[PDB]
Amino acid sequence: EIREGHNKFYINDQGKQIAEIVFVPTGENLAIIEHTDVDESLKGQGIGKQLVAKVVEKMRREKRKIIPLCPFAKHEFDKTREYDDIRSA
Ligand code: NI
Ligand code: NI
Ligand code: NI
Repeated sequence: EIREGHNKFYINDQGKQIAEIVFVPTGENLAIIEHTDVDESLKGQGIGKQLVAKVVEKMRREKRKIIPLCPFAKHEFDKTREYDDIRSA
């Protein structure tokens, strides 16, 4: 279901992309979440949260903290106490 590319996690339905999140390393220690979007047809299903979660597990492994620039990503960070020890500003 959730696939990985260079600076991205995405999901494809026939192979059409119905969700993505795009993140960018700066320095050796930071990453930015620039963009997350999910097709409007999936809107109920928590897919955005799940995509943010993947970027977080990845950045935890690679010892990078995350600046959640995308408003949606930023929203997730504000709710999730678990992401406090991985946030930077
Ligand atoms: Ni799935
Ligand atoms: Ni895109
Ligand atoms: Ni809400």
